[PDB]
Amino acid sequence: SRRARIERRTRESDIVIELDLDGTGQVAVDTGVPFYDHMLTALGSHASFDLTVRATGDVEIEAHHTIEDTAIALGTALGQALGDKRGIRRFGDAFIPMDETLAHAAVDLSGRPYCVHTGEPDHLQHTTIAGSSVPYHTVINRHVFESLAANARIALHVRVLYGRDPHHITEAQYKAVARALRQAVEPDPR
Amino acid sequence: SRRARIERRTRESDIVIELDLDGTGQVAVDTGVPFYDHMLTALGSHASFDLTVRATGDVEIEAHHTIEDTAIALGTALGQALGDKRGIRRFGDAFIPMDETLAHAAVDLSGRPYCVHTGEPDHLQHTTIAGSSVPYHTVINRHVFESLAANARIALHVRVLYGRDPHHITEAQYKAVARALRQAVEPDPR
Amino acid sequence: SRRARIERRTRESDIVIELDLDGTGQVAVDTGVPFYDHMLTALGSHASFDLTVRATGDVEIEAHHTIEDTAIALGTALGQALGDKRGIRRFGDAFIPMDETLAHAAVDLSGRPYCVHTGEPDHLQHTTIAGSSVPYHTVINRHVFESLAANARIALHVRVLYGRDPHHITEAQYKAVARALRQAVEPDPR
Amino acid sequence: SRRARIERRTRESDIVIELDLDGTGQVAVDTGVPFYDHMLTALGSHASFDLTVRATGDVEIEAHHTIEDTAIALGTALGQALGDKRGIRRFGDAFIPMDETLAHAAVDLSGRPYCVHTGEPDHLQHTTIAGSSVPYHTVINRHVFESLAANARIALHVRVLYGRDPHHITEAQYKAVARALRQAVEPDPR
Amino acid sequence: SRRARIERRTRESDIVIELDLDGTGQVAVDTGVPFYDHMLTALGSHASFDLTVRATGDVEIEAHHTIEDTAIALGTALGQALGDKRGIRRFGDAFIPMDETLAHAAVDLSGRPYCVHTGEPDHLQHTTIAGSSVPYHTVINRHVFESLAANARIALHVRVLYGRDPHHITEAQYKAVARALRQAVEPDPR
Amino acid sequence: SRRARIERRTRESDIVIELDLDGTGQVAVDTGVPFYDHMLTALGSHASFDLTVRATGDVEIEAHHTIEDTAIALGTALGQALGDKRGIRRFGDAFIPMDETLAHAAVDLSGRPYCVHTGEPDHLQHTTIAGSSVPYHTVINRHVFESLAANARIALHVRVLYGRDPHHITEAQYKAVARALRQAVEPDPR
Ligand SMILES: [Mn+2]
Ligand SMILES: [Mn+2]
Ligand SMILES: [Mn+2]
Ligand SMILES: [Mn+2]
Ligand SMILES: [Mn+2]
Ligand SMILES: [Mn+2]
Ligand SMILES: [Mn+2]
Ligand SMILES: [Mn+2]
Ligand SMILES: [Mn+2]
Ligand SMILES: [Mn+2]
Ligand SMILES: [Mn+2]
Ligand SMILES: [Mn+2]
Repeated sequence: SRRARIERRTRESDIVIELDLDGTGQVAVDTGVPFYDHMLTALGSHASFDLTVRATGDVEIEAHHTIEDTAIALGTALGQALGDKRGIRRFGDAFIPMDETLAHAAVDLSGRPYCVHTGEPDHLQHTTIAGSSVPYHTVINRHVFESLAANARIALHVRVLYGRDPHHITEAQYKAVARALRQAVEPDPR
Repeated sequence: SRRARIERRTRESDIVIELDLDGTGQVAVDTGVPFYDHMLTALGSHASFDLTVRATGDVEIEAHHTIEDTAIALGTALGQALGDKRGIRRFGDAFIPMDETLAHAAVDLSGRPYCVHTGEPDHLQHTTIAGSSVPYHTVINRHVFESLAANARIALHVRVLYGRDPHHITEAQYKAVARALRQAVEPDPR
Repeated sequence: SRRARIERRTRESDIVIELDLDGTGQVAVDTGVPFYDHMLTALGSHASFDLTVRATGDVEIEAHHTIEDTAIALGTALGQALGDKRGIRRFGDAFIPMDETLAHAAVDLSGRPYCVHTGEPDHLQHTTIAGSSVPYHTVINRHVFESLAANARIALHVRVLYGRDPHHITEAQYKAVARALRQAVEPDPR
Repeated sequence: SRRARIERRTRESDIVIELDLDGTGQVAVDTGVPFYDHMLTALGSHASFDLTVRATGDVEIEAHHTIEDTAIALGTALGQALGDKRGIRRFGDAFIPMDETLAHAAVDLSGRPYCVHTGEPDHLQHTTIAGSSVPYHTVINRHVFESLAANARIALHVRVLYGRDPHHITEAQYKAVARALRQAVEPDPR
Repeated sequence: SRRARIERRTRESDIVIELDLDGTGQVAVDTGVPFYDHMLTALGSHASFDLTVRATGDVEIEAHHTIEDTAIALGTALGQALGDKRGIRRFGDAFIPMDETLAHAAVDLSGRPYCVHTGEPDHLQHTTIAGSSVPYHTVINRHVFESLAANARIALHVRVLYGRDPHHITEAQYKAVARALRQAVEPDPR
Repeated sequence: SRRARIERRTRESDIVIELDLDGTGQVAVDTGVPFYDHMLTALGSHASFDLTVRATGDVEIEAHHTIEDTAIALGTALGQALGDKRGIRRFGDAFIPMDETLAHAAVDLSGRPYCVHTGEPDHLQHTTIAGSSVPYHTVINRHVFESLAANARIALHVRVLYGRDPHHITEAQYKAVARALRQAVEPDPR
């Protein structure tokens, strides 16, 4: 019903997005950045979407360009899948507790592209989440949410109430956005 | 089912209110204060009420008296339309993002008349929203919410988390109250 | 018994005042400044005077001159109506609660022209109460009380204990002065 | 002439109130909370009312519910006994010195339900007045005055200027409210 | 009806006091301290007493002893003239504006001997009011009020809200006490 | 469907718990601590559970041990009644306004045992809620929530935004937890 397929070819990266809003959590994400894949899987699963992401980018330089472009394309796909935004709840928020972390996101679908991101500890501006592959810098979370809000043309407010672990803080923010989106896109029985 | 018609004649103003809780957003407000009309239209529409307001007051002096009396009558009408408050959710809250502003309202219908209003910037105590007609002073928002809570005999907590524009701050507060009321008045399937 | 009719013609404004101290609250005020009319009606009614005010002034410039001249003439009329001030209580004070505002005024009729005005919030020096007509600037309240005390040759002390709304603060100050005057002008049964 | 009988049955407590405004200090209070009985006796006696209070509540849990419900019913009874509030002074205040304590209360009967309570020392938020029976927590004084003002639909301002002993502070507040009410309900010879 | 004659002979001074509570302001005071005579005349006149004071003391040393003893005897006389304190208002307060000064006194006749004196500027602890005779030190005002309250066995609270001139501050305090006493000693028509 | 019966015998206390998640608010609690009974009744009723609690403990020493053990057993029962936690919403939050108090609780059922408790005033660490029986010390609220979260193996975040009365603060916290649990245990229609 509300589906979107977006292909975005640039110099930096080549992205393909497939999104269905009325899904069941069938998610398959591959971007070359493992932690970003983990986060997008959470975003897709907790929002009850159907999400397929195939991204190829210059991960030798760093993940910034791929992550940015993927977020832009995902935002575009979401905005297109919303369509006219007729007969939906249009307002959603969610608190996500993750151990010692509490995050909150509030969305307004009909509202104009705006993004406020507050509350993250100052040490998250130089934190890196690294494994066996391309690392993820937590200074990019604001960039990701801003890109998604700007390209979906929605109002997104993400707050971290408190939290210590950077993994938990990031994951909670993504889940909060996912659940706010899920609530906002539901049909309104009024 | 849950309807209320309130007529309030005083020296200062003459108010007529018609309210149905189980409505579809059919709103018609005329008070002689255009911005207050805008705000009441938002309140009625976002709460999914049926709201007709006809108010005549001494707008040559200022809008204070008309706005106060309208809020009192609207609160009375809401309280009467609730009736015994049997088999309703009784608890509602809503976050309303409006660009850079985030507002929150939480209600308790069965709770005794109480109103807490916090978070508004200090510059909103002397701000005026003015057009081609009778202006609206933002120092009256607290008065309006207090009057409505005191005459509906409900607990109303309105918070502004952050925000800059006075128009956005006011409009977000009214929408937050509307959506909290809407959630609180729904029948409880338990 | 204790009546006064004062006509004051100046370049700026033309004022006529009729005052009876032993009245019943028969008040008719017209100055071209609606909020000032409201305040003078409160002053006359809460002091149980008979008060007729007809004022014509240069309201195109601003209300300052008309308000100042009216206050001077009213003070003159009050002072003349007191006469010799023989066999009256001579001391009066009143607390006036108005919602969140608490004001207090204390008078000494036999005392020499003095006016102390304290307690008003700093934001009242640039606040405007505006409707559909000539606006009222709250920085003029001190001017009004000083003019009345200086021309009635009485001691007037007006205090605002606490308060937020400028309308309430102003109205409470006028009512406090009215009730203090009312108590002070009563005959002393001793 | 101005009498009221209020019976309020709830889950928590069962209250009966009998009040006459034009009384002579005939007071009989029994609530199961001895100190609250002492305070209500002072309230009734110093206001020159006729007051009969019979209250049964869950004092095994704590006195909060009984005290709250009694205050609500007393406020209702007072409001009903006032009636139309025609030809009364409508404004009353009283200073009550009690040893080292000075309290003040100011009322406005015609004014809308409002309660401001200021000045109490911070140590009164965790103070207990205890004897041989159910204790009295002084954090409930604000609750009591708010309940009475909210249910009588009057403006009540209670201030503690200074004071040390919690018994004296509480007793002075109750006496100040009683004397302010007494002055406010008198007929106005004007 | 309520009269008192007190003779107090000590080493330091010899005092005679004649007081009638139901008087008309017939005052004759002679203590050898002119300013103290002025203050006692104000106290007697503004309280509508009949007051005769004849005091002889060691004014060569200083006025302290004479002033103290006179205040003690006056307090004793007042306490005796009150008698059983049956059927009187028992509570009185008064604000006294005197130019730039505002003083307040509140009394409780039935209350136990207590005196609180607050608000006087710090420069009044070393100020002298001097003329052609024995000077008056303003550090004695607290002593005088304490002596009167302690010997009348009443509760006396005297506050100076604001003020600059020591003459005005002292005179306002005495007048405030006088008017509070006057109000408190009146019969209660209830 | 989702029921649990837990019997916990220790040296300190003997507890029996019966819990059904799909209930209608049929609550019967008896622990020997009246205020704790009140709080557990609120917890059971506002969560729409069926809750039977029979607790016998050493209330002669203090309520700590009984309250702690009851909370542990209740947490165990809840955790067992959840079972595999399959097909439930798994995330719930609730704002509870109670007069001047605003509390918030957010839960994550699948999340690992964690408890964050913030926002309570510092005076609640030495406050006692006492009636005619064993008193309740408010320093135990954190203990109770921690015990329940630790034994239910859920993530519980309880915040007090603002509040003055200790009774209201405690009651609001319990109701917030109840409503968050209620929302979290509902089946997910996705
Ligand atoms: Mn970038
Ligand atoms: Mn993870
Ligand atoms: Mn108002
Ligand atoms: Mn707008
Ligand atoms: Mn001027
Ligand atoms: Mn007005
Ligand atoms: Mn309560
Ligand atoms: Mn006592
Ligand atoms: Mn001495
Ligand atoms: Mn003098
Ligand atoms: Mn323990
Ligand atoms: Mn309770």
